[PDB]
Amino acid sequence: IEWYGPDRPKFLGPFSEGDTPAYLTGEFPGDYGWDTAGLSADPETFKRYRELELIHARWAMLGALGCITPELLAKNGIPFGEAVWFKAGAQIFAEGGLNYLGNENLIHAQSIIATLAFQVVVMGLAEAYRANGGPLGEGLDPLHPGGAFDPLGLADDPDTFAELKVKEIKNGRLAMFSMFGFFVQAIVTGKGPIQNLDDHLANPTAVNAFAYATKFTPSA
Amino acid sequence: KKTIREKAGWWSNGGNEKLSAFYGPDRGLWLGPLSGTTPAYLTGEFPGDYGWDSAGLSADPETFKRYRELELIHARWAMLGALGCITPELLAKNGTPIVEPVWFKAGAQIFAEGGLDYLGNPGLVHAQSILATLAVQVILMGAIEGYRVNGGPAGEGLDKLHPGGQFFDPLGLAEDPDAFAELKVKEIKNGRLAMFSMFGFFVQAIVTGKGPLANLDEHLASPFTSNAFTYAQKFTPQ
Amino acid sequence: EFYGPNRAKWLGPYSENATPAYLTGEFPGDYGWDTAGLSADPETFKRYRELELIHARWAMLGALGCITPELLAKSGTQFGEAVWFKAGAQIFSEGGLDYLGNPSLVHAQNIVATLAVQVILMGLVEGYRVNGGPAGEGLDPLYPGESFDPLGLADDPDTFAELKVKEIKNGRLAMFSMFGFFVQAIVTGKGPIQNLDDHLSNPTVNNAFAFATKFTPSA
Ligand code: CHL
Ligand code: CHL
Ligand code: CHL
Ligand code: CLA
Ligand SMILES: CC1=C[C@H](O)CC(C)(C)[C@H]1/C=C/C(C)=C/C=C/C(C)=C/C=C/C=C(C)/C=C/C=C(C)/C=C/C1=C(C)C[C@H](O)CC1(C)C
Ligand SMILES: CC1=C[C@H](O)CC(C)(C)[C@H]1/C=C/C(C)=C/C=C/C(C)=C/C=C/C=C(C)/C=C/C=C(C)/C=C/C1=C(C)C[C@H](O)CC1(C)C
Repeated sequence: IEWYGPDRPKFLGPFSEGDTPAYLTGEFPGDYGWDTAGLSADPETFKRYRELELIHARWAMLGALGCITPELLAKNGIPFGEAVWFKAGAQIFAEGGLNYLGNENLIHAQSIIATLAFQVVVMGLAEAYRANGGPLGEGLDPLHPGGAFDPLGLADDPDTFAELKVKEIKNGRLAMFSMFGFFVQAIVTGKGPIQNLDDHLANPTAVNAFAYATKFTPSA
Repeated sequence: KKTIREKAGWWSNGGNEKLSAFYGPDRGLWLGPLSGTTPAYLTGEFPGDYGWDSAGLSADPETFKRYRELELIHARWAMLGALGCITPELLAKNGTPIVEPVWFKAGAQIFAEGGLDYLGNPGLVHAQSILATLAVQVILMGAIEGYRVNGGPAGEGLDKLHPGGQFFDPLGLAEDPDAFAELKVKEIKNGRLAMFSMFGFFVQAIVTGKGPLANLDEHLASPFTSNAFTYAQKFTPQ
Repeated sequence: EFYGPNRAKWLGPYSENATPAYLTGEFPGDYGWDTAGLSADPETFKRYRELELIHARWAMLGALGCITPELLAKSGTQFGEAVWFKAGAQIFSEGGLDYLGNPSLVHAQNIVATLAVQVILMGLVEGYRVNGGPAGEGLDPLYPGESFDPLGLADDPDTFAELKVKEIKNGRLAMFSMFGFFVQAIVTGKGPIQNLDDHLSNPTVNNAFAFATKFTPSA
């Protein structure tokens, strides 16, 4: 395994030698040679698309975590009102309000306007500092700053920094694909994805996705 | 100058202006005479060039050849779809006992009691499990679609869109240069027509919920009452 | 401001490096927002500028054509169906499509003939946009002039560029408003000035969060 250069692990393996793009060399992390749609021909579109991919990846990682750890954590102990992720916004409208750990003494969140207003105000300057400038650094790598973001300092040697970049982008593409799976298997079942996992593990042959295949057929 | 039998096109030997209307700058365009500025990269050397890149997505030539690949593959898939959507309904109106001949409900036939009878016959396919069907589909399609991009047992160094060797042109219609260049634009025009018609199949299945041949019969019976506008009130937001 | 390298940008004070190098301030409303890089190629930039201004003018025309029957329902003429997402059903009524509630003014019956006359006029006037015609011939396809400006407000080029950036800013606000009309028609089911009447009745409950629950699957 190399993850760079011309002999890299590619998305079709043996079927990837004639498909492989001429604009897609072995430079950037995660380049499996997959631009069959042709959307990275000029390098600044590829730069904005790599930035888009890494930001969507790093958001979908924490999105999958905030998806399954309420449901798993409610399965272990610590019961909630609406433990599933895609009813989790409805806990503001509850008579007891959204709570972080469910207990009544933490936050007492009854307002949706205050939370949304505060997070918009703080993330305006946060994502603006992400775009350019900021007190933690201005002219760094805009996708991989480091410095005031690395208390442990795992970007010391360029070899382990490069392999951390490729496992970052691979875990993030897995998280984006699985978050797409969370999105679609929420709406075809109406039930939680960990509860979908136990439903699949109870009956693998007939409680799979194909039981919900006749659901979306149009009426009349 | 020109006599009557040449204007009808009796003699297929002296036809050299046949590709002049589909290739080169003096070809037909998308808005006809109401399309003056053809995009300067769509020079007409490719089949299906009606000068239409209004959204400008195909200015770069690499993106343009990838979009040409996607267009021809989607064209052939939609051609096979629009032939394979109506023909169960055509054979059900024939009298062959297909039990759910509409295409948008044919996938649920494998969840029946007797499985998936192919032409309504247990002597045919009679597939029960959707799981082994999708498994052999993903194995066979992985092999075929991986052979497609970089060659394989049916041609290795051939063209990625038009191989035409001993396996993909076995009848040999594309031996001639001009006949191949004419049937290329014939192929992509039939494929764009079938892509438009498959989009029509999708929207017609969504908003009506009946068969496309049932939609054709309900438009042939009442054209002015049973148009697309009598189902325009079906997505009103209450 | 509004042109050149020292113009108004989309992040404002935090917009000195995120703006792309190919978005130089010569075209109207160049706030430097190409965060997906889709207009990096100049032909993509020109075609997307054409799509943006045409979508802009169609959106502002659609915004006024959607809200003015609502303001006239406030004013007092009832209408065949004031609600813009139920406005197409006037031609399906028994009395037909009366324009201002007047049965002797339009009284349209056939929706198929309305679509036929509509496509026969609109295909011609949309194909005339590309390569001139009776109005113009070979002008700027985004800013023709000389037949669609009977008053002719494009005299001074500084005021012409000012009106250009004013047009494209009103147009981005208009597509914003039409997207809002689209996604608050489907979640509420009431007209947009009627949603304004709800939000002015009680401002803290008649929000989008009153209807933020209705799109859960729930088996
Ligand atoms: C040699 C065999 C081989 C095959 C068959 C594949 C298969 C694939 N790999 Mg690959 N790989 C292979 C070798 C290898 N891969 C990888 C590592 C990777 C990675 C990291 C990735 C891939 C990805 C892909 C996909 C890219 C093409 C595509 O998008 O399909 C398009 C066609 C389909 C997806 C059809 C299959 C689905 C199904 C049959 C149809 C569904 C029908 C629905 C019912 C219709 C929907 C209903 C409507 C109403 C919405 C494809 C599925 C990419 C991927 O996972 O994308 C999802 C990807 O990110 N591979 C390695 C390690 C180096 C390989 C080693 O040899
Ligand atoms: C000179 C007159 C002339 C006109 C007006 C057109 C018109 C058109 N041709 Mg062209 N052609 C013309 C001459 C010629 N064409 C062709 C050969 C072709 C081909 C091969 C193709 C075209 C296509 C097109 C379309 C390209 C633009 C588009 O996609 O519009 C799209 C927008 C509209 C059509 C308007 C929207 C429809 C409706 C009126 C409004 C919406 C109504 C709904 C009720 C809205 C409700 C929906 C809600 C829910 C959202 C356009 C309709 C392409 C096509 O068919 O694309 C569809 C195409 O592939 N033409 C030749 C032979 C050389 C011509 C010779 O003179
Ligand atoms: C200094 C602070 C400052 C910041 C941080 C921004 C940044 C912004 N400006 Mg701005 N500007 C700022 C000052 C100025 N601007 C401008 C001129 C402009 C213009 C002309 C424009 C902007 C626009 C924008 C927006 C572009 C990014 C975006 O689309 O949001 C992306 C992030 C989100 C959408 C997150 C939304 C928040 C919330 C989480 C949503 C809730 C999520 C849902 C619940 C989930 C959905 C559920 C399911 C069902 C799908 C953003 C708010 C553009 C705009 O308005 O686009 C909309 C625009 O056209 N600015 C000027 C004049 C010089 C400024 C003065 O200083
Ligand atoms: C990689 C993350 C991941 C994981 C762990 C799961 C796991 C699961 N999904 Mg989710 N899903 C995913 C990704 C994932 N899916 C993605 C990317 C999509 C979008 C296409 C979906 C869409 C989806 C729907 C719509 C549904 C599920 C369901 C399920 C459950 C039953 C399995 C099933 O029906 O197959 C569905 C699997 C897919 C559609 C594709 C997933 C990709 C896999 C990893 C590749 C196939 C490998 C497989 C082991 C070999 C199959 C052999 C043969 C059948 C072809 C199971 C818990 C069902 C459920 O809730 O059960 C109760 C259900 O209704 N999933
Ligand atoms: C590569 C290629 C190649 C060639 O070119 C072709 C093509 C095809 C074009 C391409 C492809 C592409 C793709 C695949 C894409 C996809 C994407 C995705 C899916 C994403 C997701 C993505 C996803 C995502 C982000 C998600 C996210 C999420 C988040 C943040 C959040 C979450 C959450 C949480 C925490 C919790 C709570 O309670 C809820 C919520 C709120 C919900
Ligand atoms: C040109 C241009 C130009 C400018 O400038 C810009 C723009 C506008 C962007 C552009 C345009 C574009 C377009 C139009 C697109 C469209 C497409 C389509 C429609 C496709 C289809 C597509 C379609 C398709 C694929 C289809 C396919 C089909 C198939 C597979 C099959 C199916 C089937 C069958 C047999 C039946 C059974 O039972 C089942 C199934 C399975 C269901």
